[PDB]
Amino acid sequence: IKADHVSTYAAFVQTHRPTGEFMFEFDEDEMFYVDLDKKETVWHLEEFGQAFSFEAQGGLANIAILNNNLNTLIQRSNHTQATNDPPEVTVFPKEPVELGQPNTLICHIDKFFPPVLNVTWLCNGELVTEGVAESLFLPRTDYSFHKFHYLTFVPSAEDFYDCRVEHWGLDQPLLKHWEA
Amino acid sequence: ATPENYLFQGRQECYAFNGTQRFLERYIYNREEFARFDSDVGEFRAVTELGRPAAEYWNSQKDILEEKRAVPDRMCRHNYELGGPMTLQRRVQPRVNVSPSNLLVCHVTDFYPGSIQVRWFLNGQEETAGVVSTNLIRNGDWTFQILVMLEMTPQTCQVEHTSLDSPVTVE
Amino acid sequence: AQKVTQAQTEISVVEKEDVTLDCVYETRDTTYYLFWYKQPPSGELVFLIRRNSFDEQNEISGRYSWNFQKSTSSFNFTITASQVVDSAVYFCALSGSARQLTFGSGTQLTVLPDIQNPDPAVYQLRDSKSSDKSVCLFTDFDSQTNVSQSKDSDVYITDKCVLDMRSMDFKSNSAVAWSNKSDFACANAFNNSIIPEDTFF
Amino acid sequence: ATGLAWEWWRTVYE
Amino acid sequence: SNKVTEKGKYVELRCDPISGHTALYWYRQSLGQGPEFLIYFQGTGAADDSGLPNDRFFAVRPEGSVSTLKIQRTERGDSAVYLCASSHREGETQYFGPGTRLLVLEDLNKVFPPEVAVFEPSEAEISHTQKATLVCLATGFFPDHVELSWWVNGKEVHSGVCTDPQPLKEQPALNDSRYALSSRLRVSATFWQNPRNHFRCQVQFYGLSENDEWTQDRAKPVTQIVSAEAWGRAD
Ligand SMILES: *[C@@H]1O[C@H](CO)[C@@H](O[C@@H]2O[C@H](CO)[C@@H](O[C@@H]3O[C@H](CO)[C@@H](O)[C@H](O[C@H]4O[C@H](CO)[C@@H](O)[C@H](O)[C@@H]4O)[C@@H]3O)[C@H](O)[C@H]2NC(C)=O)[C@H](O)[C@H]1NC(C)=O
Ligand SMILES: *[C@@H]1O[C@H](CO)[C@@H](O)[C@H](O)[C@H]1NC(C)=O
Ligand SMILES: *[C@@H]1O[C@H](CO)[C@@H](O)[C@H](O)[C@H]1NC(C)=O
Repeated sequence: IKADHVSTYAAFVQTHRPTGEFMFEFDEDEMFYVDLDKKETVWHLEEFGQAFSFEAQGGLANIAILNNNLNTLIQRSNHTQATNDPPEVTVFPKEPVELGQPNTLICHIDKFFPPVLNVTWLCNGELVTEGVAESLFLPRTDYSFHKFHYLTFVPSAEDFYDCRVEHWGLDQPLLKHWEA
Repeated sequence: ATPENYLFQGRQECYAFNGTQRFLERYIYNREEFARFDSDVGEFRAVTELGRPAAEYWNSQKDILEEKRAVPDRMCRHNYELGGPMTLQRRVQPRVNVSPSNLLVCHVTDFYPGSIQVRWFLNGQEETAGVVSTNLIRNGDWTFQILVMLEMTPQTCQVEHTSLDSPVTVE
Repeated sequence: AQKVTQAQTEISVVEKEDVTLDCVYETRDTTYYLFWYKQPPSGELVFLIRRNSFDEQNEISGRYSWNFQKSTSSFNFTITASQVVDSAVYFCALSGSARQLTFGSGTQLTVLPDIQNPDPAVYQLRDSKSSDKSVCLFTDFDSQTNVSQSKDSDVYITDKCVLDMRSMDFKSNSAVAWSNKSDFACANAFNNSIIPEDTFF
Repeated sequence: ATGLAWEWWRTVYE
Repeated sequence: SNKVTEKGKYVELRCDPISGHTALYWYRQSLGQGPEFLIYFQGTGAADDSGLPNDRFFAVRPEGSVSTLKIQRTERGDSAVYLCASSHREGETQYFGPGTRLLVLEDLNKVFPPEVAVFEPSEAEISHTQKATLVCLATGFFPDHVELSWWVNGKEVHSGVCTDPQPLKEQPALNDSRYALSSRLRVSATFWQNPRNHFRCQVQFYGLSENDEWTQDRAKPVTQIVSAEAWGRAD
């Protein structure tokens, strides 16, 4: 399709822990989403919320429609569960690495389905609970999902980082090692 | 033994081009798209046997069709114009750095307009041998990344961008 | 925002006349749906019409009419020939972006009867053996007559109502008065009365 | 106004 | 139905939609004003635009076949007529059910069943107009929840029946006064004077139930049917 820009509303309902997400992406970049537990709009960047204001009830309404469609589709599809797709993980820094200069490490998980996964950051073998940020399960054209994980860190030659991704399609938990 | 899990998703796509909005509404069950509305067609369509009864009922209701036919202007066009200054005109100045890591790397970071072109220059002479560039890396932060390699022989990296009125060089 | 306004509080007409109940819908939606509901006395909300936003060609098509004027943002319900059964409260509803209904206020229609031959009288019904009340009936009076409430706390008087005995096309307005005092006589229980009143004994 | 619009998905025929 | 509840008790309201309807709506109507939206169900979930009044109001619809509106800590202001409409899909025409009228009372002691007495028509009316009017008086009942029906020879008749719209108070100043209703049945003079014709004024009262408490000595104002009858008298 000839398109200078693409604006897409993406939403999924499922059985496991991510029961529902309702987002809106512009050129494969999420602009806002509704937090269904909080019933409020969440803007990806603060500059978005100052200019626009999205009605949260629209997202809750769409998720309620998709939930009815899921139950209807489960019986019509005779309880068919899709085959699990192993994810592809790549870890890269946001900025060129400079020792002592704060940087953000990005763990990109791509081409996985279903969008149910356990992801943790490991710095020198220990779990990092602070400075971690996770993106939503962003959609893909092949109807798979991809997710971003972020970790703010200060580079050091001694420190080594690992991105632990657990998925049903993975035979074993996958760890992507990154160091300076 | 993957646990029991059933998924249902959907896409409401607005395609903008030459001042024209084309609306697509997909109905997907476990990666299997079974129904679709196309503003060019003007009605629903069954992608597989799974969604035939659904598309036939939607096409039988005139108001369901009329609501979807008004989407290109009510939603696709309106959201395209309202978000224009924050989406179309979103400009970020790229930061360029060159490092030796013999190959030379020109790492360009923090630029939102994805379209960007990078050229190596040796003593004022652009080289095209041994030059391999990574594909555009989306950081998921509305910021992009790209690295260009260069097979050099030891004895400047210029970048052109929409946000940049004058190309930036790093020596 | 999405609001429906029916400013007509009460409409009073005699039978076989014409009436037109009005709404003014006020919504921001691009696609909306308007409804009319009928709530008879002690009755459910009965469905009457659903005109979508895109269907603009108006029709009469029976005694019930609707004129959807997108210009005035109006939707007027017109009854050609009024019957006493059409007496009910009619509601204007609006749907669209909100799938639920945005009901308007109330328009109460009261189709009065036309007693061609009025024969007003105040009869006395037999006192029940199991009751101590002497009851009086003011019946067959014309629609123009207006009943009066009780000025004594011990006497009780009811408002008027119309009896439609199907077999013979006779419709009669009626009012009931009772009391437990010996002072109470069916004569002079009422206050505002017509002059040719067949007060009997 | 200053708010982006949304369109209801439809329910699959039961 | 009709529900009576003491202030504070928990109540739940039931609504059975039509069969294939995937869309359920709860509405509340107060004082004959415009019905107010409450909650919108689409199958097993609630796509409501949240017209629900408080945290005390909650609703469920487990299988889409029937919804239950739950009101904890009933307050007098919660008393209204709760309507229920069902739509086949999301957007179709909504068809309202009869609804259940909720009433929250300060105390259930003010509840009384009606007294029903039937009065035989006047001989003067029969000789003057050749018609006979039967007067029925449902007196001394609270709340104003009654269903006055006429039964000619064991069959309910809605012809020639003038049931009052709203009752009247025996103490018009008191807010908890006992209501009183009157309805009329006019039949042919030959119909009333047929001694084998039987007329009955039936009043169905909707009051307390077996679950509700009763401490006083008089009879429990349970949901009763008080009626009075009369046989035809010949000339
Ligand atoms: C992310 O991590 C969590 C926790 O590590 C993980 O959750 C676990 O998933 C497994 C399956 O993937 C669960 O195992 C089953 O869970 C159900 C429901 O709790 C139980 O009923 C099951 O009982 C089985 O096992 C018994 C022992 O063999 C049998 O006797 C019995 O008959 C059943 O077969 C079984 O425990 C596990 O319970 C959860 N645990 C928690 C805390 O949720 C999740 O799967 C991970 N996600 C990914 C994508 O890796
Ligand atoms: C489900 O099973 C029924 C009965 O065997 C069959 O007719 C139908 O095609 C099946 N549907 C799918 C999606 O497998
Ligand atoms: C854009 O649309 C106009 C009007 O139809 C047409 O004349 C023009 O050629 C179009 N341009 C492109 C690039 O499609």
